[PDB]
Amino acid sequence: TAEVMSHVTAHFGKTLEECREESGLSVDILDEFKHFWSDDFDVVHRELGCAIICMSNKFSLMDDDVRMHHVNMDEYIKSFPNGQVLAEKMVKLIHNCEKQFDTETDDCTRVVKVAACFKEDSRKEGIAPEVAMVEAVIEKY
Ligand SMILES: CCCCC/C=C\C=C\CCCCCCCO
Ligand SMILES: [Mg+2]
Ligand SMILES: [Mg+2]
Ligand SMILES: [Mg+2]
Repeated sequence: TAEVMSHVTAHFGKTLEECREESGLSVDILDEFKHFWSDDFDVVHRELGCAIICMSNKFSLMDDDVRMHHVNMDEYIKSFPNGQVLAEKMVKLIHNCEKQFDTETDDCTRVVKVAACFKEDSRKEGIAPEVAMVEAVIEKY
């Protein structure tokens, strides 16, 4: 659900600032991670793929093939209030998007394509949160 997705986003997003230098993700590309969910943000830059890699690796959320670690992602989602209702669905969506971009050889570009797929399928499945919702949860943990 959208509230669980806003807790995952708010928490995950905390690692954005420490990942900027190494990914090249200028503040003019993405200022706050929460804006990932805006209608006016295009999830397209290779730099943001590189940043998502950096962020993920902080929480062990990707495996050594630079794809989602399913078990660690399940446990991470379940660590939020009401996480059990999202954990299976979100792992399924990400992994279906992963399958669509398996032929992309550049890991950064691949990850940003997967992320744009995941945003669109989240919107489609009615689990994409509003930016206001992520902001409402930003001070937690
Ligand atoms: C992965 C943490 C989830 C945070 C939710 C909001 C936005 C981020 C979506 C990241 C897309 C999934 C990246 C890993 C799949 C690429 O192989
Ligand atoms: Mg770099
Ligand atoms: Mg709107
Ligand atoms: Mg690792």
